[PDB]
Amino acid sequence: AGHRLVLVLGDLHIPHRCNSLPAKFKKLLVPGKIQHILCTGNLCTKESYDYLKTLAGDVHIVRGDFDENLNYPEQKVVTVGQFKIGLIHGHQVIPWGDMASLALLQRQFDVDILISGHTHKFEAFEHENKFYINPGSATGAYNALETNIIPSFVLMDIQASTVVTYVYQLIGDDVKVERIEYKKP
Amino acid sequence: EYIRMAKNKEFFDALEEIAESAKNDETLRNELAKVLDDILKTDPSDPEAFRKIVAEHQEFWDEHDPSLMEFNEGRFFGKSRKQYLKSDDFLNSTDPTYNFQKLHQFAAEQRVKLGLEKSDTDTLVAILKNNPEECRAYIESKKPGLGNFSEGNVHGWLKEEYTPTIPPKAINKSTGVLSDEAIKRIKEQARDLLLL
Repeated sequence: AGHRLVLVLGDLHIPHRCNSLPAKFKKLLVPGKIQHILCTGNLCTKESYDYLKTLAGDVHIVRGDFDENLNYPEQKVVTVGQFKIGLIHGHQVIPWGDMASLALLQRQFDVDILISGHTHKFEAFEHENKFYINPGSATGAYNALETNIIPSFVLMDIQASTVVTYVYQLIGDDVKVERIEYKKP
Repeated sequence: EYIRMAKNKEFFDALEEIAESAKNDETLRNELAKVLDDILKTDPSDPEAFRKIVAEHQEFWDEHDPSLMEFNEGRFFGKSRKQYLKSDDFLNSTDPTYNFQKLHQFAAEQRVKLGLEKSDTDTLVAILKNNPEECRAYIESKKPGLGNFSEGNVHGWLKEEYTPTIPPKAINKSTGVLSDEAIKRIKEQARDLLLL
């Protein structure tokens, strides 16, 4: 009641780096709960896109550097509740995940929350009154620098002036969940 | 049936009794709440702190039963009263059935039970609907109603955890404080209250 659930994921790299999502993520990602999906891109094909549509009707997605679909936008700004949320894959920033670069983009887009991908390393942190999310790779695909990556994604629970961010990570045999909270100053 | 000289079982039974009286008496409910809260913040693994906290509520214990804090400091022989209150013959840590862990656990169960008595139907049903881990987290959500169950305030109370589901449910694994058996009995009480 009042809350909105936003799935944040990306960098699946299916099928050229992974054949699928981990069995445990598949099993837990059920339909009829998520309201919006913000995808950082590199799902890579339509097969993954049609899968996301099974999870929620409203799917938003930006272009990753390996995406087959050239129709996805570079970036996207979307308003959910009281939050303006920016979305960009993140290969455009050099060096990858740089805080000065991400900061510049937040101010460029004018967003409360900035979601980006590309590093395959999950992030959630407040910096200078604004919030920054990287869901990581939901498939744990290798990046340009590394294999041995932890599969992960994020669910935001948005209500009023407050966003509760849950990070799901497959570590050993369990999906561990962490909860971080962010209030709009 | 046994032969134990210390007051371990006495305080356990006394707390049982004081709780029955408190079901009517509101002033006593609040006094007993404070007492139990003070026991729960204390580390049972630290025998000195635990003897001290039980010891400092002497006014409260004397009101119910003067025999709890009784020590017959006769002549110049035997132990001193100061020395008695810091010793095993007052309250012993290696008791086979009512050690300080067991009393700390018992006090946790009594604190939830104390606040359950006057709580509303929605609360009692939440106790019934939730599994043990969800239940522990639900008790934390109702603070101070069912006690101050939270990190810092109850010793051994764990950080809340979240189930890997969409969305996550809050859960708490503090079995060392509120055991699965305690929760089962808390549930039994909630049922009895709904049958009144």
